[PDB]
Amino acid sequence: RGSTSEVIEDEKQFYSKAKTYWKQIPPTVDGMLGGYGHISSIDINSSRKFLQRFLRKTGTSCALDCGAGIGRITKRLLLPLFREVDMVDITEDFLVQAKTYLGEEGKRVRNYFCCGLQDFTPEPDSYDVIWIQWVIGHLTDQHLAEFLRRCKGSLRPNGIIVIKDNMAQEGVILDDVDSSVCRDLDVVRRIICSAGLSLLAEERQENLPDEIYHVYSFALR
Amino acid sequence: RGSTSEVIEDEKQFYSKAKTYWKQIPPTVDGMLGGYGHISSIDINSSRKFLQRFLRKTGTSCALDCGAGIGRITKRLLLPLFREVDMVDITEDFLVQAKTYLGEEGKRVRNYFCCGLQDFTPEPDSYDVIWIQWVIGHLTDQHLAEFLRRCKGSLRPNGIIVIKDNMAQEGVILDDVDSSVCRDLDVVRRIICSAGLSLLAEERQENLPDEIYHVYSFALR
Ligand SMILES: Nc1ncnc2c1ncn2[C@@H]1O[C@H](CSCC[C@H](N)C(=O)O)[C@@H](O)[C@H]1O
Ligand SMILES: Nc1ncnc2c1ncn2[C@@H]1O[C@H](CSCC[C@H](N)C(=O)O)[C@@H](O)[C@H]1O
Repeated sequence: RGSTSEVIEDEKQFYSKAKTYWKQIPPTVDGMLGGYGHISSIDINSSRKFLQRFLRKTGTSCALDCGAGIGRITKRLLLPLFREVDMVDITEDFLVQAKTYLGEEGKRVRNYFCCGLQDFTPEPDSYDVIWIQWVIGHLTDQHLAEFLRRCKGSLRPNGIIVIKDNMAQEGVILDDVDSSVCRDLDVVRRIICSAGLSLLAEERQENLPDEIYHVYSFALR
Repeated sequence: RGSTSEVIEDEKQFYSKAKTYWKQIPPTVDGMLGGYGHISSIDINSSRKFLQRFLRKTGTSCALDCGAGIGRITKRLLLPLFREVDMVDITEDFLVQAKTYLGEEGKRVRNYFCCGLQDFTPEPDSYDVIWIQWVIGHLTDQHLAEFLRRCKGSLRPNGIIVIKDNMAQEGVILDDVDSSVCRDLDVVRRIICSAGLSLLAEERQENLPDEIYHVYSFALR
């Protein structure tokens, strides 16, 4: 199976089941990472090193955290590097928790957008960095392509989009646990290319548990 | 006479004669406006003010210019305000000219649809604004109602349809020059309500030559 259209039986249910799954997840780092909270530091440090290359130039004024959850990434990666951050997530309870989780530094979160990425239009020329981590599997192929194009139109000069996510060994696979798909590297690269985005960097995440999907970062604009 | 069914003798001929009329019209603003090219600025400027009331919320991703001709409206009203525009018109030569007329900004016209509105089905979830100007008189009452129902089905959330057109003092009047009708305000309102639309705003156009039909704008959803 090479596309979401093949594997998703009913698009409305694909989205509503995902919302229902996330509604019952603890609003904690462990919850955000599916019981793998302990990998957060290795993930964040690797993400920082990847992002720092572009800030040696990409601007430091504003970032957008997509599928931000309670703000694991906003706390440790984005807020230390960007003067302001916007967060978008489908799960209201996570964004409410974010306000506590993020503490004093979280007062620099400008907008908390409670919204599906498939329904979200980032404002034109607004963001230096748009971070999209462990959420692309929650969108259809068409919605992903379209969102990426809207993201591109939301970038400031020299701004970048970063996708960081699990890659499948082959094809497109439905996870009926959380109502998401996982796609292989070639599938993801094709969707990016078809969105008219340039691939500025690609990097496999190392030092990771073996029984979980491989993780790639892609910087785009 | 209170309906097109009481004035149009042969429906096929009503459509074919209009197509023939438009085929021999020069592809210019003066041709679009039947010799009143000079009213274009007062018209466009009034349309902009009318529409901006909804943009200040109706989205700005995409518009549909119905009976667009060479793109008089697409050029001055829609392309500046909307990220993409689709054009639909029965007259192939006008849409060809449009590619020249629109120039550089015209590169952001997504689709050129050569089709009668009576045969056109805008696809679900496509448009923030559907603009229908100086063309409703080319459709029968039933095709008009059905088209407007189709349009409603294609609107994005908060999206609107705008009709801007000549209104007759009374009844339904046939123009056997261009093979169109003009309908009074009551007739037009009846057709709107029957299409399951709500009236959002109505505005009479000011500063027009006294010898031409009154013009009204209706915003609908
Ligand atoms: N369609 C959708 N649009 C926006 N957010 C979604 C979504 N589907 C799932 N989500 C959110 O995606 C997140 C995935 S868990 C990952 C959280 C965060 N990116 C991190 O790495 O820490 C959850 O917060 C869930 O609520
Ligand atoms: N049935 C029909 N479906 C779609 N377009 C039609 C049509 N009958 C006539 N037209 C088109 O309607 C237009 C009317 S002239 C007005 C053009 C444009 N709305 C403007 O205001 O500048 C012409 O371009 C003509 O080709």
